[PDB]
Amino acid sequence: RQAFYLHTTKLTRIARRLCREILRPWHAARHPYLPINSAAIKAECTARLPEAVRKPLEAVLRYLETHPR
Amino acid sequence: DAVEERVINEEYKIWKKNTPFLYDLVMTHALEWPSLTAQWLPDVTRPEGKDFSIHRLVLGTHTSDEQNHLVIASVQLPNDGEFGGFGSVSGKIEIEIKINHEGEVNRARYMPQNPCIIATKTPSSDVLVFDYTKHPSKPDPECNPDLRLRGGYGLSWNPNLSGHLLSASDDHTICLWDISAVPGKVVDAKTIFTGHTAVVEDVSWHLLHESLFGSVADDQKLMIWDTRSNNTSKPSHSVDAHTAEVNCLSFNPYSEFILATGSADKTVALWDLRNLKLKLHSFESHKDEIFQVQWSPHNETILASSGTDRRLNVWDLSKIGEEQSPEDAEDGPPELLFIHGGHTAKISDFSWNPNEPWVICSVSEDNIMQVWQMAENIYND
Repeated sequence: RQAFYLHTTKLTRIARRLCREILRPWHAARHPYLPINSAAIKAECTARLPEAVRKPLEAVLRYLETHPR
Repeated sequence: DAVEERVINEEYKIWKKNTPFLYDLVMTHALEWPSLTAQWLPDVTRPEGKDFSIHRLVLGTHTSDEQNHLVIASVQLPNDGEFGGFGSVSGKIEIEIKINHEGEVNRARYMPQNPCIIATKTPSSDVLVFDYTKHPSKPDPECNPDLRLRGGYGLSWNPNLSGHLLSASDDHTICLWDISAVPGKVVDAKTIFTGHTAVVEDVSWHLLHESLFGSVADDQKLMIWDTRSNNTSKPSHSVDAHTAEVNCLSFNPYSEFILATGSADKTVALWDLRNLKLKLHSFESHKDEIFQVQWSPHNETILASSGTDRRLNVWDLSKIGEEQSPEDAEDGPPELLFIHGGHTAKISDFSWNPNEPWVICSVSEDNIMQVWQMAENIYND
């Protein structure tokens, strides 16, 4: 088909964090076949240049039995 | 269909352009033949004065006419003002060892105690064992297995008790071999467990308990077995797990009680060994059958799954029952963390990288292998 490489640069890494509202990683993670606005975050990241705990498995099993099927 | 394949090819281009925003690592590589198996070997070499490290895989081939091979391939994973760091993979993914295999490799797994030893499932009842140090890395253009073990895709080495191997036989039974201290090339079964009524699909040892092992089959059941019990015709427990054929299972590495099972009813079911009557959770979202499911080695609340659909979903069960917006409800449930749309065909198998967190290798029926890591900002906040 077409082999390729991707090591994401550290400018793109924090560009996602700075432009969280435009990117929407929570939305984009489950929508791989929606084209992301690649122009908008690149404009806002350059324009706005100058500037987690997981909760254990004991808690989620306790939640699952507390809120059952 | 000529229309559908065109719609797949466009969606691959959409995905490919999104990869800097959805991933930190993507490494596509077209194999000569499509692999039905994939597993990371536990070792990692850190070469002197470089910005990468050599991890290794255990791949196979699925071919009718040409000679099949047990493959081992190296992979270069990087160590720790321009956008989109695209390059070109060349000399990063390469084949180290090729060994001749009799028939197609439906599954291949390394022995936890001695990673040099690899068992391989066949379409027939038997399981062939190979030691890749014993064989030459350059095969001539004749299979030569170290042990043949007579008796679905199920295969599992026991992490405790070296040399104990399980597999799903062709006659609705689960074989059990003991290859430690063989006096003789051929080996026969120690035990044959006859519980299931239909074709057994997958079988897995329990991680902390030498005697415990689970199994799944086309008869819609999850059977938790005990090798110490004399009655081989009936298991310790038996659940009606799903509404269709159950194709896979996997125990949680951070909890002795928890496990997951995938099935042809488009759902991964979460279970607890302390109560097999209650089903803890049913992960709904997948658009076709589930054939594989794996827990993350690093994170207890993370598991991934794949199957007949070209997408591989990653589940974060720490987000179960979180307050979403109504826009996020359309996307899916909150426990669904990430969807991987890199493949354009049925994902046969995948495997989490044991050394580097969040790196997964997946293979598919369109000849391609993808080593990838999802974006840092998705899993961390």
